[PDB]
Amino acid sequence: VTASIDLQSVSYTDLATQLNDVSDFGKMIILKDNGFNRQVHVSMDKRTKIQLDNENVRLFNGRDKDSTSFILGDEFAVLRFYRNGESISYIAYKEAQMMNEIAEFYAAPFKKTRAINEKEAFECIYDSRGKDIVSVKINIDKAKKILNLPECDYINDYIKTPQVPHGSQTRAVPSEPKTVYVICLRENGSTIYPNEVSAQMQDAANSVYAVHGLKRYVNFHFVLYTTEYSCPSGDAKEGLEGFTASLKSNPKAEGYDDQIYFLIRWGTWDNKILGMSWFNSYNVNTASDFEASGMSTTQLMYPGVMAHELGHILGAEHTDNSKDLMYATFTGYLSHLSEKNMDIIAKNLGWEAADGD
Amino acid sequence: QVQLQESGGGLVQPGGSLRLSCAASGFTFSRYTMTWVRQAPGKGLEWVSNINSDGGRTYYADSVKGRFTISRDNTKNTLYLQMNSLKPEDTAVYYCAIPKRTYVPPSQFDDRGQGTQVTVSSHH
Ligand SMILES: [Zn+2]
Repeated sequence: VTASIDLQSVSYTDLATQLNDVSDFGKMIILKDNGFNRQVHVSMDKRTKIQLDNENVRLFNGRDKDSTSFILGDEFAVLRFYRNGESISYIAYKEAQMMNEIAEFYAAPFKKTRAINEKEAFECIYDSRGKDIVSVKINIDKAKKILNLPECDYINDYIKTPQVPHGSQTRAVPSEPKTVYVICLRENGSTIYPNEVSAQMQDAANSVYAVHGLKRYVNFHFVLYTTEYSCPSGDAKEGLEGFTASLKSNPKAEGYDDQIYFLIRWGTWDNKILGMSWFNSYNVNTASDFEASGMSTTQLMYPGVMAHELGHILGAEHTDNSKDLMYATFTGYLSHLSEKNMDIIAKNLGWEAADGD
Repeated sequence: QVQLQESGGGLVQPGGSLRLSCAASGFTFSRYTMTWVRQAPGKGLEWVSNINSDGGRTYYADSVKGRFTISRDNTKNTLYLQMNSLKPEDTAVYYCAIPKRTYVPPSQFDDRGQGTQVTVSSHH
């Protein structure tokens, strides 16, 4: 009777049929694999909206400790969850040829290696009964062990500016959350795939909502357009300074100088910097002049980079806790653990301790 | 193997209409972006139109926009090209094809049908 997804054959149409049937009451879906059966209570994520170039994208949550979640666009679907400590993504595109493109893309780093356990890290999933690829499974923890690439990091990934003077606006919980747009611009000459950008956006918004019950204060609305801007060199600081300047000469962006902006690319910057941000540059009461802007990679192997940079924009410092999203080297963790950072972030979104969690 | 078979070609006078059909088998048609291309004698292969898996998105060469309509029936595994307001320069063999990628205009294809001839005469 209960709906299920067979991970040995999961396709775009499987994911779309199951997730489109999720009502406001939620729905139990069993994830099945060889000797694996996880019952997941799936709900629509109504906190976040996403428009990419070509599609509206909807998000879905489980309520489990292994944070099962889904992404559903018109063109693609993602299932992500943790299993035995490691994050696993199932990525399924609707058009067979773009699925073929995506599979080739993700298979390419493993071409050199002939690892005996390759399928643990990367596997093409074939249509149920030459078969076609209908999804790919990626375990980035096992992939990192196999590929053994040099680590990218965040050292010196922000620009700090003289601290704002204090100037009595604080209020209780608003009757509705404030809508904050996160306007993402695909860097000129960059190829971004929708599963990769959407995952970063989901992780970014969710890193904020997990703090001080902030969905009462903010609902993020992501929008992705193309920009003619590209960073003039590999310098990240220079790149951001030029990006912020490019927002001021975009006649389309007039009227939205009080929103949050990211320049996104697939790759990284010089010294293997993953992103860049203006530090403590967004406050709900004062946001202006495109100051809440930053840059972020979108590659699947670096989850949470845009969350990390959004943390900086909202005032979060690096921490010494290697389990924190805000650690200065890349950890793959996705949650704020610093109480000081949590208080700073929430205060910039209008929360005060009197309001509770 | 992939099999594609075009039909519906013929000779018309300028201003005429034709409807091309392409019967597909050997692959899961309903999952694939599909393409019409055409080739005039001694000329390069010219992209005509794309349609995505479910028919919700269509794309056209500038020279055929407003005159040609691509469509598909995923239950009958058939691709269509409705050709109105035909002109002499539409004369060519027309092929339905699986493009290697979804980007437009495609120039690289995985398989093609054997083709159907479309001729539009001229008298000026
Ligand atoms: Zn940082």
